[PDB]
Amino acid sequence: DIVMTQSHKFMSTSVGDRVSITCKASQDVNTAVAWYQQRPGQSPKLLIYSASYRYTGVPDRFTGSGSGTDFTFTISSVQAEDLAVYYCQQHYTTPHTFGGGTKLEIKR
Amino acid sequence: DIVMTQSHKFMSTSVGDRVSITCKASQDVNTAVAWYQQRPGQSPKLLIYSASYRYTGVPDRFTGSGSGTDFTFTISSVQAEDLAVYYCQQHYTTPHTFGGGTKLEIKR
Amino acid sequence: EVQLVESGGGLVKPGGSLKLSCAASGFAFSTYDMSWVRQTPEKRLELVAHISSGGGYIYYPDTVKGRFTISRDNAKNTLYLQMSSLKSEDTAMYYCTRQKGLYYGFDYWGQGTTLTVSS
Amino acid sequence: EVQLVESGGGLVKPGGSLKLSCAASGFAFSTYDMSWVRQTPEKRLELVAHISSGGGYIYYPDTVKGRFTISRDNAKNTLYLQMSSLKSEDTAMYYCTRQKGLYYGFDYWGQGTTLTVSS
Amino acid sequence: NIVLSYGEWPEYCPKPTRPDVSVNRFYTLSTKSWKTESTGWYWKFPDVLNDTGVFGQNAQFHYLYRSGFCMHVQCNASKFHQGALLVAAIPEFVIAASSPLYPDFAHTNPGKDGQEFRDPYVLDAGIPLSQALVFPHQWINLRTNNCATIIMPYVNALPFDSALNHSNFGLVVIPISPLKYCNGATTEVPVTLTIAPLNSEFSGL
Amino acid sequence: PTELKPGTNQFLTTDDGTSPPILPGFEPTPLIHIPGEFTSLLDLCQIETILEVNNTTGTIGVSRLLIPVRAQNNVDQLCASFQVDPGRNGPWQSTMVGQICRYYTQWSGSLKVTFMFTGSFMATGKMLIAYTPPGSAQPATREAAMLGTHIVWDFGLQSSVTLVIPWISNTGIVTIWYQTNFVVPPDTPTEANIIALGAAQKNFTLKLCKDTDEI
Amino acid sequence: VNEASVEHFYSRAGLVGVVEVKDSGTSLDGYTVWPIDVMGFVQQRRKLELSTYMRFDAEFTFVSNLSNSTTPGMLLQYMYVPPGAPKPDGRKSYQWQTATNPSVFAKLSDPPPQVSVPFMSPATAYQWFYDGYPTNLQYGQCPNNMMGHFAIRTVSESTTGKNVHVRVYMRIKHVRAWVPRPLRSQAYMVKNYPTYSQTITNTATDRASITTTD
Amino acid sequence: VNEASVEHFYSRAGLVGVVEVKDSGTSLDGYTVWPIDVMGFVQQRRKLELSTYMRFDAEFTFVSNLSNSTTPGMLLQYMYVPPGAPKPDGRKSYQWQTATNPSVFAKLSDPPPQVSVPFMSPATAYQWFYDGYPTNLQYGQCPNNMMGHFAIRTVSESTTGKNVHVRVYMRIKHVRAWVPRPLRSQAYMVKNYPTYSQTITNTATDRASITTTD
Repeated sequence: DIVMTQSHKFMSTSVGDRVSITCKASQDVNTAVAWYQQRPGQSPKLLIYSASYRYTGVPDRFTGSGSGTDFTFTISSVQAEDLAVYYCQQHYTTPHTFGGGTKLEIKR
Repeated sequence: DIVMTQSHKFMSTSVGDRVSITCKASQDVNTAVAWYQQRPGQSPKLLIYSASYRYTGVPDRFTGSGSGTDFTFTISSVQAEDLAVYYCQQHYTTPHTFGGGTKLEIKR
Repeated sequence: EVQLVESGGGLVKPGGSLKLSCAASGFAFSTYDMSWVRQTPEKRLELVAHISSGGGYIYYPDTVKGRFTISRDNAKNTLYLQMSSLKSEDTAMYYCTRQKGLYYGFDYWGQGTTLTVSS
Repeated sequence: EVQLVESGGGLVKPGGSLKLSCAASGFAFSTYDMSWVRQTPEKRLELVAHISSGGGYIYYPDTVKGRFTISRDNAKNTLYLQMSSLKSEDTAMYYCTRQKGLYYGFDYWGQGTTLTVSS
Repeated sequence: NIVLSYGEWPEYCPKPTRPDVSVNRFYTLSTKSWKTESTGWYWKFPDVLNDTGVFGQNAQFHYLYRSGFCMHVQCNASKFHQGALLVAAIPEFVIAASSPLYPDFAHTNPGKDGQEFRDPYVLDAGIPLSQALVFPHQWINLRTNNCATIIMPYVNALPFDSALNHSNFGLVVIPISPLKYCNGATTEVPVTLTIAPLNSEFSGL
Repeated sequence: PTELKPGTNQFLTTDDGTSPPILPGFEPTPLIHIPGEFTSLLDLCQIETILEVNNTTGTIGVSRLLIPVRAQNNVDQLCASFQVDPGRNGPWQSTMVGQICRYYTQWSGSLKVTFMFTGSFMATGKMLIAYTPPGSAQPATREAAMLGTHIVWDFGLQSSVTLVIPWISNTGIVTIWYQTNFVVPPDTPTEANIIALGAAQKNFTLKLCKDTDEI
Repeated sequence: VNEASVEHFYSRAGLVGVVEVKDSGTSLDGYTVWPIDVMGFVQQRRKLELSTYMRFDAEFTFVSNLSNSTTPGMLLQYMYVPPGAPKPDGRKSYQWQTATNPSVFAKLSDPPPQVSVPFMSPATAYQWFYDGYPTNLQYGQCPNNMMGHFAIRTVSESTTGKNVHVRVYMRIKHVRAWVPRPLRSQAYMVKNYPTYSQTITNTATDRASITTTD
Repeated sequence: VNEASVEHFYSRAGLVGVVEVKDSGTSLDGYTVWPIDVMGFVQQRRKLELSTYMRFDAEFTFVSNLSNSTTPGMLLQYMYVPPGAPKPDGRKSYQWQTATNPSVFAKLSDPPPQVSVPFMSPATAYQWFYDGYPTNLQYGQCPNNMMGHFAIRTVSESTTGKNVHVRVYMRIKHVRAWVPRPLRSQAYMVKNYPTYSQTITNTATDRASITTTD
């Protein structure tokens, strides 16, 4: 398989701030990656897939970029609703594989 | 499509100074890019197209450079007439796409 | 709009077999590939099974390979998962998802149902 | 020197249709490709339509595709845009531009005319 | 005097029954009145004979048939009337709809009473009329000849086909030069038609 | 032991080559006789098709096919005229030969133009049909026309008449003059209508296929 | 006199349609299916409706390359789904193999593939005009003209980043035409139906009077 | 009437099996051995059991490429181990050379290799059904049908980082069939034995009553 590892199990920020998360690929995945939003006690939603492109209906403050083995998921402006666990995916080949998860921290 | 994003919605400078703006490409555009001058309440003029080359009649203090996905538009010496919104274009493929715009600030 | 519901999940003892059934409404159900995803208690997510839109292609990961079976019926708008020989690590909550192809990201996710393997 | 003027723009209610007409003087008008560009109230700029110099090729973006129509007459030195089924986002000011090819930058821009879709 | 369509005589195709006998008799359809304002008519048989006579008794109860037609159109008008008609038999005649979406079934199979053209200039098939002479045709010119006769053989890809679906061809009568008559003359010049199916066959009762 | 010439791997759009059968041992459904087979376009040019000589502004339709002729209380007048180029835009666009000569750069050969008279059986008159060679302007008045090629066409006797034009290469004019007044007994419609039919002769030929602008 | 023949008149090869796989960007599917439509372009359509019945064998060629007009070696599978057999669901669907579906494996580096389709119809000839119903959407539809879908895919295993354009050329051999038909004056509205616009267009371009010429 | 012949019925070439070397990732071995199995796919198996005895020469082709469907030049050795000779132990084993093992050296860049195997069996024909024991695992096993293993390897010297997929096509020539056999209704359980599931499946799909039709 091909392992997608995320650097930070936790990150802290506050409202209005800007935070960006990475993802690291076991080998070259080309541009195929996806980022997920799992709110506490909820089915994880799709946000951004295949490097920059974002799924229909995702608000514009959610952005992502990268290529090759090094990826990034950028939040322009943090809000309250933004607290949840994030995951990065590899759809480059079968079987698909998910990252370890990343949880935001809003410190007031 | 292919999105051209500009880093800064605003930049500040003064007369005689030197300012340079970037542009960022969603994928590899080769050298095709163009930079526009939109003065307030006016039809946006063409300045520099296809990386370095500049259109006929554009003054020499306007320069640009780059290649690949990372571009730059350089003003050697700022003057008063230089206040306006700038845009970067992708003519690499159809459909064409414009950047979000960048507005100068002269602080006296 | 769209509804993905599932059933059958619940406590079970080792070795048993259980049929998780997913039902969908609000879209044309023969035009989308489908899949199952289970979330371990550590919240580590992993794939379970995959089927094509019209039943052409069916993919299993190496761990569950041969132990499970997946099938769907375009007439009943259902997605069935037949799974047997449950070991310890087979406990997690199972989501019923939807895709437009192999490599597209999963857009929808069922509310999910738990599964538990214990004495 | 060169003049690009346009007309027809003005307030209109949803569903209507309106013909923006651009007229040019000061250059040979059959030797240049032409295009329309609209500037949203956020000043975000986007393409509208494109036609070749001699009417060979006509390109529409995916959003306006099939909803609009563009045409030109080399005898009248005019560029006509037939546009119908106006939605909310179709309001912006429309510029009449000029090119030497597909991929050349736009050198000239009409003074532009506004368009508004509201009850 | 007579136009053999495409230079052939209809013939049998060497168990299908050959009725002969009473399906070889002439049938006289109702007489259409050609006014000064009137424009066009068309029929599209095998349709017209589906209800009438013993023929319709064959064509409704048989799953397949082969046939050929001899059609005769004549127009009685005194010598003080002018005007001319064009009579043509156009195989595989598929009509269309105008737009500001398909033709209503009354326009596809009119029946024994024919139908009026909506746009005779384009035939309402989209093709121009000026070129419609490429099909077998005859001129009825009210100062010269009052009769037009055509023999159309069986033209179709398959050897046999059913009467209730594929209508082998159609027939048009278009008054290309309108009718004018001085005051007091009879207002309407009648047009009549006669068809006598040749060498018919049927199978699959 | 061979060598490869400079033209090896090009794919030439008009290839006239050979290709592998995709389904060997497959049996097409065999032929049966279908009447009407036409092997060459050059027969279609030889059948006559109604010609639009009218084609004026606001003439609507199905009235464009026929030229009006009436009693004009004037002895010598020009009824109608049209130039003889089949390909060139104009009346001949409604013919057949007019259309399939838009598909070829060059043509040649003689043409045939036939007239009918729709008027009532009682009517009588004389039309002078005159043709002008391609290097000259159309005649002034009939006294200039009757010197050239012409045929006097008489209604009461002859109801259709044919004028063969000698030659065309890749221009010429045919005019229709009133020779005499249009004479009718009482209680008769006073105006007739003449229709024209164009066609190509046997020696008409085509060259150098080209796709057309009609569409 | 030899360029007026129906055989020469339909001769030359032309562009029947342009199809694209696009497995790289927002659409990752990775294959495409292209139902054979000879009518695809209104120019090729107007020359066919000249004749009502015609019987011909076809010959195809696929000219392919990336978005750069750059052609690196990477493998393609051109499959021909004959009329009456099921279509591929997804890029891995088991239909891509079977037996009876004839396929062509060609690298991009090679000169273009070429292949020859026989005459597929049950009836002795095609029909471009079929009156009457097949048994109002139905009116005038030939069920028996379907020639097959030419499904394409790129064997390389998962998610290449390369959108591959491909062009498809056709040429008609051994053609035989039957009863002729006059050419179409009115513009086309939709693909499968003759329906013509309300407003009529004249056939000839008007002039000033019945008299003046040039 | 020529498409019902047994010779045409088995004709077309098809996919017998897909094998992979995978020398790059967690499995570094660097070769593979693929025992020829014509029964590989249950579709090809059901058409063969139609006839009991059949005698045919085979012809093979190997379509190969990387995981990208990208085919750079790198060398492969396709060896054919005839029935009754020892198999290669490891990528360097001395069996890879010998003499009697016919091999095919083909770069990936080249169009696919192709080769023709003769009829290998001692008996005058193959047997797809052999009653009785070869001398209960043994019951109904033909020892004499083995056709050889087609071992493959990549000559390039040590640990390339490239997993190389390869597909193998077969087509049957000169076929001659003997006593016919009825087709199989029940589903298959395992490869080498007819054994069928307990629960029986009907041959025809049921209807409402002995009377109603449609």
